[PDB]
Amino acid sequence: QEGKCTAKGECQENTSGVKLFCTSGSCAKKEGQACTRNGPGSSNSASCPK
Repeated sequence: QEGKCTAKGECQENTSGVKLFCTSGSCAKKEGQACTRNGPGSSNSASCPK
């Protein structure tokens, strides 16, 4: 549950440590927003709070 963003522009998950893309939120340098994961393995999508 929940993931934080990095300097490259992607948000990572704290359980496994995998990097993913986000729709309707923006992952461009944050490091402490709490972005949630949707569709692991096949999709790699996330919803961030704006």
